[PDB]
Amino acid sequence: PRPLWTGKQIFSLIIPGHINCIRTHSTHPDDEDSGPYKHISPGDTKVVVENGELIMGILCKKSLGTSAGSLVHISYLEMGHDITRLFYSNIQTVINN
Amino acid sequence: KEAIREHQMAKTGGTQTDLFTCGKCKKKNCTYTQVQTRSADEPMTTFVVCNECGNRWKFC
Amino acid sequence: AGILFEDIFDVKDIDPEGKKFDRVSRLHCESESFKMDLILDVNIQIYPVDLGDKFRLVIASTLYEDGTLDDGEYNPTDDRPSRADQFEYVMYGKVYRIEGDETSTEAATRLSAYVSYGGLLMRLQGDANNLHGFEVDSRVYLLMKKLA
Ligand SMILES: [Zn+2]
Repeated sequence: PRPLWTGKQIFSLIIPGHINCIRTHSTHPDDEDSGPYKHISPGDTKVVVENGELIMGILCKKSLGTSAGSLVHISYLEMGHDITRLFYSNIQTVINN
Repeated sequence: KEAIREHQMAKTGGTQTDLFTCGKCKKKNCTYTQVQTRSADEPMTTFVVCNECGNRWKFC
Repeated sequence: AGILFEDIFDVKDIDPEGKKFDRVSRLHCESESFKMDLILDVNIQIYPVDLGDKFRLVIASTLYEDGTLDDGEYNPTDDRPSRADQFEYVMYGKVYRIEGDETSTEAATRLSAYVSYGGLLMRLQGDANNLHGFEVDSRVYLLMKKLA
């Protein structure tokens, strides 16, 4: 009925280039991957970034923190320091506003 | 001779949790780890290991 | 045309595991005349849905349905060229996963299509004959209208 956007769309606009990354949220159940609903997540606790867009998942420490394999780490290693600096500034400004 | 079994094992090795059931071999004989105190991002999360099948699953 | 899929579904369960989000409820549906399983996430605040509700589901590649390709950009002022506005709930999303029950030894008999509507996820299972039109990383419009 009315045009509504989602926060994942805006953060996908924030994500630079064509970064591909898979992380998990901190509240991810250990039995979701073994059983059904592996790729159709009930709690949205599996972060999947495909072609620079945030398909699904809830971001947290484990994807945007200072840990190996994070979204920031992959962004650095795939795009460079200039684009990662712009990524940092855009995240902070948009989310703080 | 059976009593000197209990006399000289010692080493205080296992903490004897026996609480978390495994997700791979379904065995509760497990031990937990408490590391990465305070700091900027990482909070204390208990890492539990099952010894028989080697499976590790986060407390979450 | 561009209509990849078209059927009428019946709501069977709403949040069977429990409510995980306030404005979004996950509903499971079984179709008729095709026997299609379906899992869909909808904005329950804007569009209320009850148990036993019947709706017509249309999966379309474009809203114009005249063969005109969409640019994927929000152009609200060009509502002129006769878009499909016969449906109450319209969503936009990208299909990201296609699953097959087969082992890729002889052929494929059933397909699962996973579409993400900006984080609102949807899985549609069934036979490959009605799921042939889905191609990974394509952009897909979802249209529903509740039936009385
Ligand atoms: Zn280990």
